Amino acid sequence: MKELIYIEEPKILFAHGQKCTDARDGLALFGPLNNLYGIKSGVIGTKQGLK
Amino acid sequence: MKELIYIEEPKILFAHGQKCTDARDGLALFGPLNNLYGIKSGVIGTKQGLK
Repeated sequence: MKELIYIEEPKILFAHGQKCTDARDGLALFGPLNNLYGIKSGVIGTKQGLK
Repeated sequence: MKELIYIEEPKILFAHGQKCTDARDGLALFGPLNNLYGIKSGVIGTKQGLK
């Protein structure tokens, strides 16, 4: 008969200085830490792959 | 006494397929062909240089 301790869940730091436990719940509510203007995507492969 | 021949000024191409002779004016009215989202700049130098 032994006792288990409980360690409190850590928190991550999203935009606006806000904190949360789930990344999906912090990104959808507050946003990413730093902002970029867009993603210029390069693609390699067959035309079917590009489609 | 010799003669000369005139060569018409060429026209450069800009956004929306608009032709012009001056690059500055064509950029001012219509704009570039490309669509950059933004420029992320890295600065190297002393603190006075960064300022």
